[PDB]
Amino acid sequence: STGSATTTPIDSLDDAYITPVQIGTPAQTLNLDFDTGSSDLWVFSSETTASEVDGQTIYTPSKSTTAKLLSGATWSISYGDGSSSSGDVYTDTVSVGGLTVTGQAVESAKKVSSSFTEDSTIDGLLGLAFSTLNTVSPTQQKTFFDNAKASLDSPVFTADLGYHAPGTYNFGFIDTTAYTGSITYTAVSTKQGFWEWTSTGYAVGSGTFKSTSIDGIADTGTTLLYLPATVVSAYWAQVSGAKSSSSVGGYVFPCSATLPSFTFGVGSARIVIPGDYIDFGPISTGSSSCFGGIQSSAGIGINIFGDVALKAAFVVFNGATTPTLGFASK
Ligand SMILES: CS(=O)(=O)c1ccc(CNC(=O)NC[C@H]2CCOC2)cc1
Repeated sequence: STGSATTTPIDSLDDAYITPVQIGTPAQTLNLDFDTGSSDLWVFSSETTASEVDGQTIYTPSKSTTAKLLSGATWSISYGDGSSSSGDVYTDTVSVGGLTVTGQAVESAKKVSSSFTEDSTIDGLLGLAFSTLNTVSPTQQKTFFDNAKASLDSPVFTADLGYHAPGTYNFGFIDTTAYTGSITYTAVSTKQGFWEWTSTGYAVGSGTFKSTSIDGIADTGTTLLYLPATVVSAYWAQVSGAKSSSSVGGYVFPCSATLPSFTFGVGSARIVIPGDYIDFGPISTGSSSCFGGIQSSAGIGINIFGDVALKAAFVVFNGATTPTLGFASK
């Protein structure tokens, strides 16, 4: 089997991407944030505290003839941005782009943090990291990819995120029309539950490539590119008037600037992030200070190849017995 679904930026800055997901019988279609940095499929629901729902589409398990309460199971997750959600668990039929999993754990939110409530466009998350991070207790549950894997033509999914445009998530096949050149594969560590890999280095604009190992995660659920402070300083030093602002919470730059590109290494290959991809617009409406798309990881504890980086590539999440990541230009 295979699946193919379009992923659409939630706003004009590509702050996140939503992909329609069919849940239950008859189908209830929710727009979920596909997150290769977490392992829970959770949704706004008929159980979510009413005051915490503000425009999201909800899953109502009582209206699904295939929904089953997973008795005694609860979940609770806290994300790197400080947001959180928790609730109980159903199993139900979940389809993405034509690919169907029966008995998928659908984590029904009873509580969500303010950032979730405040974002009307995201109806929940679909985690695509390794199932070892799944928060369901007392019986840990499998991701949608882990449940689908054995049925897929090839045990892979691919992320093809658009810059200011829709893109695609494919399951079970590699669309050889979707990228240029060849796919470079690189080793993955699953020891922290993430798609964790080591970049071979970077370049700023037309600058010379610096060969240096940068361990980090491929995380579709994080907007920006978070890298060591040395690398980030080298980038923003090339932008007149750029500075790190403690009050704003990262590097800002004059909105009048033309940003340089950023290149990262994948083995001997190179992925180039155009400068425009690094512009996240005014810090506040009407400001001439713009927020940068490359930020320090120093306060995180891990480097994160988020959407800014991943949207410059066609990315293969290879779930073979030994997982690997693939990157191609496009
Ligand atoms: C409420 S929301 O904006 O829809 C949302 C979606 C997904 C995550 C998962 N990503 C994440 O935690 N990234 C961590 C990085 C960003 C900061 O700290 C480092 C968090 C929040």
